Amino acid sequence: MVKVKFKYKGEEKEVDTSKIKKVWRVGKAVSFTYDDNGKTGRGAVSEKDAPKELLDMLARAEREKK
DNA sequence: GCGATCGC
DNA sequence: GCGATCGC
Repeated sequence: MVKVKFKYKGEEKEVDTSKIKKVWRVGKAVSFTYDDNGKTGRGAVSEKDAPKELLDMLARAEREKK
C-alpha cells in the first residue's frame, strides 16, 4: 500500500494514504489531516519526503473548485 | 509566516 | 480565539 512517514510531537508515524483526509501545501511542505482511529490527526512532510501518492492527492486538492 | 487543524 | 504543530 502507500504509507506516508512523518513526525508529530515526537511520534514518528507512518499512515496509509487511504486514511488521509485533506492535503494542502504550506510553504514547501505538504500538510494533511488523516483519520487517526476516530480522531483527526495532523501531519506534514517536506515535498521530497512525500510519496507520489500524497503529491497526487495534493494535486487533486489543488484542482478543487469552489 | 505560510494552511489548516486540533485541542484547549 | 489562539498556541502548537509541521517544514522551512
